[PDB]
Amino acid sequence: DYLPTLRKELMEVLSKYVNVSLDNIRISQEKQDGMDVLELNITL
Amino acid sequence: DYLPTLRKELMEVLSKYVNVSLDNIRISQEKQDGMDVLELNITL
Repeated sequence: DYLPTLRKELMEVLSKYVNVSLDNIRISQEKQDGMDVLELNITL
Repeated sequence: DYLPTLRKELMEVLSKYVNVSLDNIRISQEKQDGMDVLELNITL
């Protein structure tokens, strides 16, 4: 419930850093074994 | 020259958000066509 908002926050941070828009950012989690991995992709 | 430091900044942001350490964060860019893609991976 809190992670979704942290992911949105990360989009803001990226938008400000490399001057991309929200549409140029992809964030998603995937299950890796017994743990999860958060993955971000930014088009530059 | 400035991007490396933004990437380090992103590590800080992630460390604070999902309470992971720097060793649990991987950030790297790859060339996609005529553009570049910034990719982040966080172990949760």
